[PDB]
Amino acid sequence: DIMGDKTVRVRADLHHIIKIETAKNGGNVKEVMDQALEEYIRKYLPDKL
Amino acid sequence: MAKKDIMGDKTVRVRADLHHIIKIETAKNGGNVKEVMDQALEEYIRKYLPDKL
Amino acid sequence: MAKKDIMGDKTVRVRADLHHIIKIETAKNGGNVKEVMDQALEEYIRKYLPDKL
Amino acid sequence: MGDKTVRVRADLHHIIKIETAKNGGNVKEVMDQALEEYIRKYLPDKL
DNA sequence: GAATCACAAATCACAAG
DNA sequence: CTTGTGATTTGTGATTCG
DNA sequence: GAATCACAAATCACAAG
DNA sequence: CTTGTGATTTGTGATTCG
Repeated sequence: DIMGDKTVRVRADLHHIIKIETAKNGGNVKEVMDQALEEYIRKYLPDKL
Repeated sequence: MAKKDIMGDKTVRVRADLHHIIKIETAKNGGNVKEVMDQALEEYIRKYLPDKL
Repeated sequence: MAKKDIMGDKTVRVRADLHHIIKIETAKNGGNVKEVMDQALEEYIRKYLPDKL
Repeated sequence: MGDKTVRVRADLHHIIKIETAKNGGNVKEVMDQALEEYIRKYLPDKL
């Protein structure tokens, strides 16, 4: 379903890795950040989703 | 950790609802949003893209 | 009002447990901590020091 | 559990300074009391 | 639509007593 | 110490860019 | 959420038939 | 003049870029 977004900070070096890889092999940074976040929450906060 | 001590930030826009969950968890049990982002993304790279670290 | 309009802010200390309650509440529901502290404080002044506002 | 800091409007902060200086007290004291009475008033459940 | 900015909130850590 | 506050970091609506 | 690609389908144009 | 082919031009879903 549709869902709004919220700006957050991430460490520059980690952002770059994702930037280079997504430009190299398709995708965008946001997609990845979302997935990383979800997976972190599934891991540490499984109750919450 | 000289490199890391002067490491700065990029911004990124995540799903609000995923952000809300973190906003409340860190409020309750400490830390903050950026910390969660950093760990979340470090662990993801470590998981799927270890060569890059 | 002139003084509110023009001046900035000033750091202040508070009980951690009371602060925490507001941090959780604002995380869950809308708003931010400062917002609440400024109301708290204004209401304190309008009650115990009415002649100063 | 200790202290946390917060940045309040400087005009309201001034008022408190003047008062705590003139009569007894300190800024933290007022804060603590300001906030405590606010919670009681508006968020009584949270104790 | 993602990506980035710019100014506010929030916290840090030294200063003052 | 405890309290006070300027410096610095973190948060996010606003803006950019195509 | 517009700019710029890419490609095809009109539009052109000259000449042959 | 009428009409087929190839040649610029035009309008467009698709895609790039933030």
